[PDB]
Amino acid sequence: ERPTFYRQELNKTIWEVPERYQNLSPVGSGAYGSVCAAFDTKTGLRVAVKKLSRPFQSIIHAKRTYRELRLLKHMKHENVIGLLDVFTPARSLEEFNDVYLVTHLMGADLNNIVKCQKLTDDHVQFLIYQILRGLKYIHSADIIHRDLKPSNLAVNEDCELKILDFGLAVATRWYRAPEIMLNWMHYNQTVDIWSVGCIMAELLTGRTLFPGTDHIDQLKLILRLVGTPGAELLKKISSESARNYIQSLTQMPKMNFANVFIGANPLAVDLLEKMLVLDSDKRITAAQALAHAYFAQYHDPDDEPVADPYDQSFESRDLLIDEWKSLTYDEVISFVPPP
Ligand SMILES: Cc1ccc(-n2nc(C(C)(C)C)cc2NC(=O)Nc2cccc(Nc3ccnc4ccc(N)cc34)c2)cc1
Ligand SMILES: CCCCCCCCO[C@@H]1O[C@H](CO)[C@@H](O)[C@H](O)[C@H]1O
Ligand SMILES: CCCCCCCCO[C@@H]1O[C@H](CO)[C@@H](O)[C@H](O)[C@H]1O
Repeated sequence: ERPTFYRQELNKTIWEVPERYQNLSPVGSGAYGSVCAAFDTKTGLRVAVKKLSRPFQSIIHAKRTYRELRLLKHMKHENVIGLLDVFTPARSLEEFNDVYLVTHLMGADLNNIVKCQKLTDDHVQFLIYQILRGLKYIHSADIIHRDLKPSNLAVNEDCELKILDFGLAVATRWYRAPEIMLNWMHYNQTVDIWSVGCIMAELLTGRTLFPGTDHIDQLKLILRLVGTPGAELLKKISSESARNYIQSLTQMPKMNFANVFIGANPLAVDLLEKMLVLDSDKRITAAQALAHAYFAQYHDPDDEPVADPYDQSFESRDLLIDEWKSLTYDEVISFVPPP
């Protein structure tokens, strides 16, 4: 059963992997892990192999390692990264200290595409349809991505898109919902839709919607488009500290998106309006967006599946590193590759 491994140092790092993975070359690195591209001799596909750094060196790292394995083991959707393989050199729980994660290699990402060419509307539809299809699925398992941005969207020569998390340690803040920027301590799925909002806009116009140089600037850039909060929303913020200091900022009206996104498809503009509402309660959800008329060429409610129940209870446990490691060991041990 157990495969035979080989060994090589790549950059500063030891990479011990089953023979089937060949032609290893580094594609990026940092505090959360390193990745190599590689050829999977078993399938004939290019794959990405992620070695987690110091997976069990702290509690937080331990919980992070478990979190990522569990999440990735559960994801089974065309528009979301999937696990091809997870493996460890270790022969048992006691030797156990290294975790490798394997997925399809992604060609490249959506950020490249944006710069190197401008985009047709049919293309924009295709790209955004796929992101929301993926997000419907992720949101159905009560997972929030939280860091949707063009560099976490991998797209192939065929325009097939997968959502992932390229991060291994073009500001994230450019796509971040106004409430995250405010350290609102209980934010929800709609943060994701804000981000899709920022991406679509960018895909249509060619440039960053809100290219803020810091958190304060970011809110200024936003409020110039969506306008200062109104009373029905100020009523939702019962902090007197807040309300009175926002009202002391010179008012800013809501722009009409129709006068902003010039020469774009009316339907794109309407959808955007539904996504970039300041009040997260009023934003369109992923499920609802897939049905909007902008995606009539693509929509099919019989092919927009939801995720199987996903047990998240571990998130609210406070455990020992060896326990998180043991649990991660079980999940390695029980992995069944997809056909
Ligand atoms: C602590 C933690 C928890 C979860 C994650 N997530 N979350 C997700 C969602 C399902 C929510 C999109 C995905 C991840 N992790 C994830 O994508 N990990 C991962 C695993 C293996 C390889 C890669 N990176 C690459 C994948 C594909 N092609 C690449 C090409 C070049 C390159 N440098 C990296 C990759 C990312 C990441 C970290
Ligand atoms: C170009 C390099 C050729 C490498 C081919 C890798 C084939 C690995 O061989 C495989 O793995 C296991 C041991 O690793 C064996 O038990 C199996 O026979 C086989 O499934
Ligand atoms: C700088 C002015 C503040 C603009 C921030 C917009 C407020 C975000 O919107 C808020 O998101 C909260 C988080 O879940 C929800 O509890 C509220 O229902 C929603 O109104």
